[PDB]
Amino acid sequence: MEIKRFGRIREVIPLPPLTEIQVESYRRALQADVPPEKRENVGIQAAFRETFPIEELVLDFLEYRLGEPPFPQDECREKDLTYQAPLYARLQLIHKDTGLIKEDEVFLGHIPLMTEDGSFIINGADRVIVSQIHRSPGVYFTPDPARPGRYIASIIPLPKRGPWIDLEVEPNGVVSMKVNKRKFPLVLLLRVLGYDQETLARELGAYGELVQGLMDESVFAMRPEEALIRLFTLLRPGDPPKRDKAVAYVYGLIADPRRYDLGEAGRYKAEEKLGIRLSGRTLARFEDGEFKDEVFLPTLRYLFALTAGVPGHEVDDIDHLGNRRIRTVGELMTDQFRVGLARLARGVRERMLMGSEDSLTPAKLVNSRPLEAAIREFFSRSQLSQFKDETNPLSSLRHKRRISALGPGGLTRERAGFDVRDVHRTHYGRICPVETPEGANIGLITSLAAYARVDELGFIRTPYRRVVGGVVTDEVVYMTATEEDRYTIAQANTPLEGNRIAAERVVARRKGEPVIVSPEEVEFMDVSPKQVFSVNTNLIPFLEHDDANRALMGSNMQTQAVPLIRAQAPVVMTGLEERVVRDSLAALYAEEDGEVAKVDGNRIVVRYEDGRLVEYPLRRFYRSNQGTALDQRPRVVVGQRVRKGDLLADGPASENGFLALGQNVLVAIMPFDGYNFEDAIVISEELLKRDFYTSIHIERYEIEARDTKLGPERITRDIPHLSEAALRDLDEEGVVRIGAEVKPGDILVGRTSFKGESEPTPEERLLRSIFGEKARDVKDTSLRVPPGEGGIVVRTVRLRRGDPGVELKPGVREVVRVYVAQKRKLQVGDKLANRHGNKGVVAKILPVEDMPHLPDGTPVDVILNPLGVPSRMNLGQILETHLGLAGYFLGQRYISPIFDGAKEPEIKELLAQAFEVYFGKRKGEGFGVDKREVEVLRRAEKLGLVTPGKTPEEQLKELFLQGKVVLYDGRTGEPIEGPIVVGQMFIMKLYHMVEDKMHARSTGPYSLITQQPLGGKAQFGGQRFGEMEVWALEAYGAAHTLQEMLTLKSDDIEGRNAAYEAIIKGEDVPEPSVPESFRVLVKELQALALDVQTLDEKDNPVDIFEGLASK
Amino acid sequence: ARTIRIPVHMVETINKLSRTARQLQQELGREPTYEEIAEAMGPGWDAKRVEETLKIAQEPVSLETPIGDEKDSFYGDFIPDEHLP
DNA sequence: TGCATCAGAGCCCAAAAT
DNA sequence: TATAATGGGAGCCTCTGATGCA
Ligand SMILES: [Mg+2]
Repeated sequence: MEIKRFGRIREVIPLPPLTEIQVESYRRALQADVPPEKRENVGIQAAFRETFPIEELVLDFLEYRLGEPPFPQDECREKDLTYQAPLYARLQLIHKDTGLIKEDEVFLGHIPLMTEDGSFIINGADRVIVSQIHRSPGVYFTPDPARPGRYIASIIPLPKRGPWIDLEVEPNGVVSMKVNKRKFPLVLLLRVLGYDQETLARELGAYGELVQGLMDESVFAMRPEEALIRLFTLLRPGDPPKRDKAVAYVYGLIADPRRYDLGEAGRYKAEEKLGIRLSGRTLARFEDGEFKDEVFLPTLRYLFALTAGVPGHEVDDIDHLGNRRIRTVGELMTDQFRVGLARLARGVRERMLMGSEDSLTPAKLVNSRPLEAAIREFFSRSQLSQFKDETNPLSSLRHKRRISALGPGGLTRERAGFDVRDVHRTHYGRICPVETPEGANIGLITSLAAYARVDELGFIRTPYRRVVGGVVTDEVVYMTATEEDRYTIAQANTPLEGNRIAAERVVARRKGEPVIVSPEEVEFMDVSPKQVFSVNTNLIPFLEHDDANRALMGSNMQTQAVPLIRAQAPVVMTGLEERVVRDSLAALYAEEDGEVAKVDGNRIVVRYEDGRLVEYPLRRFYRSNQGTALDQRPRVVVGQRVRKGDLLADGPASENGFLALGQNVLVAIMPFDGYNFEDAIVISEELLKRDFYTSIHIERYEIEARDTKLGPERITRDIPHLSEAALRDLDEEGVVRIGAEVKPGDILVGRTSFKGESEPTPEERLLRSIFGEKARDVKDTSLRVPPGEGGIVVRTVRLRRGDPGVELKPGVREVVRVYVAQKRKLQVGDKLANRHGNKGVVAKILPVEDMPHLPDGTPVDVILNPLGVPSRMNLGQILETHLGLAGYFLGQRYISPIFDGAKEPEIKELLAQAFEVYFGKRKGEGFGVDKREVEVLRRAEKLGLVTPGKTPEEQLKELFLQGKVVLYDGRTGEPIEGPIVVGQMFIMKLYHMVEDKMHARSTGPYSLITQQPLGGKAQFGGQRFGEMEVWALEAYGAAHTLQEMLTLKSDDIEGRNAAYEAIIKGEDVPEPSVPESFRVLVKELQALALDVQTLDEKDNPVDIFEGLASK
Repeated sequence: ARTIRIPVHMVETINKLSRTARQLQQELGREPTYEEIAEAMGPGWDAKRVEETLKIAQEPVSLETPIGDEKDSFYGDFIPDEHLP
């Protein structure tokens, strides 16, 4: 079909690789493809160099290598394995006395490998490591909140790599240093570095009143040894001040690169702030037997200069993105790697004492368990390690680009106020101002902007075009926020003829402040409007017409869109939807130019230029983390000539290579009989008839058979007391057959368990005796379909013990997995949304004859209430509908870029050409204006919509240019009294579906200690009737309703039993008894040595334990 | 050290099995199977006994183990009570 | 007797937690 | 049951109330 694209802005560079923030970070961390001699000291390599040599015999690090993965990715997901590589290190043990050297390559366990798309496979499940924003290491000067004319100097290193130091000028006038919560006069620390009054007086004298607060006679009297011992006694009271002990502690606090690490970014920021050059990442050095200063004197000089008001000295904005940096996958993982390595080193030193001091190898010295555990802990249990969101391809791409201020080494949610959550001016071009969570995490979880990239230091940079004279170059410079602040940057839409700025006054930013400026003053210019927003936000057409609060929901909800069997790309696109599919890695493309040899549902064979025959297998109906079906479909035919980068297969949610999150439906904006009320949505049954909004879902079920002290669990078709009706669809072995339809209550995998030893009650003795049937030894433990679930069985995996290639966890004889698939039609309670933040649940499905319809007989698909628009201020959905109407009749789709889009005149032009197709056709077919069309026209000229005196055709065209048409009520045949807005809208079916959420319980499982119902649908849980619900019952004065909630419907054991028995017998429910959790409370207070006594009116004890707990 | 107390000699056997498995993983470049551990342990050891020994050596896990990234739920809250009718 | 400094006390609900 | 062995290690909010200093 035709695709007409609007907008004149030419973007000189394409979007960067969208997952590069993940992929490149990890590549740098492993340095796997670099030959060892060529490795830089970074990532894993830097961790080894930091941990070694291990001194005590001396064990030294030579080099590491990474092997190949024991199993490929597909296999790991199948077998619940982690995709990982064996890590080895060549280590040499040396005896410094003897000279003896034994060298060996020790196996350190495995390290997880990142897949092509930037994710991990950890125990079979796909995971994402979310980048973490935090304070850049460095030296900052912030204002002291208590004392206005004073400031605090904070020296910050990398996390866990050293203490923070705070410099303050106390009211008494002496300059104090705060380390690990202890304060002392800084003069003492200066003396340890070897500074003398002569050097300090001349250096800081320029600032009058402050230098005297630094002068302390007693400190200068003592030599560097006495000052160092004095400081150690101040910092570590009670620890004997052995001279070697003090040097060791202070060295570790200041000069040790192993215990103190400023960043590489920390070093640059300090050097840049204080105007010096650092020999390393430490605040000082240990050289020639003494300590030699690096940092302290320059920060002190700047600190005094700030207090005195010397020109050129500023306080630092700590939310500026120059002072805030990103810790990506490589850095986070390497940190945990460094931790595991330190633990392993502890074991080495401990092993270097015991055993024989003579015969020892590196293999005998190293226990790798601490390292394996540190890495295993990071990937499974870290907060930044998240279950991948792969609801649709855009979901995971977005997940990889998210930025969190939470996690280890970061903000808590209550401790995070407005400042961090704010959109800083420096977020421009770096962090999307739109895409952030609604609710408690707002401003804490953010998203990388589309053109943004994280530099080697960890700062987010954004591209700008150089502007020389009035000429805009094509050379793009990626800038940090700090460097961006130097220039005057014109907006990307400023008019150009050729490379020249064509306006007399241009719109630019200087340090974020908007200003009108001459082309002579323009140093750079934005690459595109796309650079201000995230990828999801960049997918919203007419975004300039939507209030940001709704665009937020629009961005976020594209993440929740379900892949549809009929999915289509929107008729109004933004031009990013092709790139998103390509970077997502869902779609399949041709490597080189070639011709297609074979095309199957399962595979595509391509013959390239090289002559080599390449076969691409297709992933068919695979279950994602969220259970949506990932399946690839061949888009080419046998004998087709393809070029390099031509589409071979569509992934999920893509149509011919374009991102397809939904369907294009015909919408009428109008109230409908209250089924539209308060965001509810009315849809036509035609949508189900033609399988729009239908999605495939797969659920995985699992069961283990294990050894017991009572005998084996067995997976079997022989299950006590079950009819052949019940076993019909089970195979010989007891597993449900592929292709069977399973419904709630149905057996998936049959299983028997040996009955726990019990004496049958005398009732069972008599019952067994009456019927003459031996009580079986085993019980029916079979796995069944839970309430509300079921579908068609598409797969079964069975793994026994003692069969080739498989070993289970101890005690487990066999494991069975049953994959059940369901084709889900859209239904009442399902949630729909568009890209502008319009969201609603389907409240009514009308038959086609009730649907409002056009004069030519076409019923609309969806009816959206206009009451949702004005308060929300998202008008983009309206413009999308208007342009969607033109495209419906012209048979075309559009690309309207964000902020450089189709404007109203152009949309009107298309609407005019469309009206010719919608109407001119009719006049030739021999039909004139309808009577009811005249009536609608009458009310319309009363509304000022049409010009009086024009022909009926002319007036209908005037309305059509306003995007309104005459609409017939399918119930009556009479028109809607006014012309109504109708058009094509792009609407998605979100992941929140009633089938998943509907739940009810009569009685069910109870908790161990409290005896209260369990929680959640998966546990067959009860609803929580919480503190606030109780208040409601209290305010109503419903005492008996409330008492039921508190006793018979919860933890009153005697009461709940009696209530059930009464209801099945038709009696009224009995009076409640004591709730079991009150008995727990009494006993818990007795465990605390408090005697809690229930008393009667005579103040005599009442026993709520009924004699059972008293001797 | 163990919530479920184990006889000192049995702890010795468990620890030997650990060292052995660690040797095998250090020479084999991957975790050993039950059978590989059984060879390394010598006569008297088959794969079944290695598994049974590992089963006996399993330590309990806390009922107060967190579920989720909020502090709001415990592992024990999801465990039904099979004792009371 | 009047005033800092610090220790300890709190910081929504339900759903879910793969 | 026996060479001698002799002092540890990690670390980063607001209001209210009691307590320890002018
Ligand atoms: Mg909660």
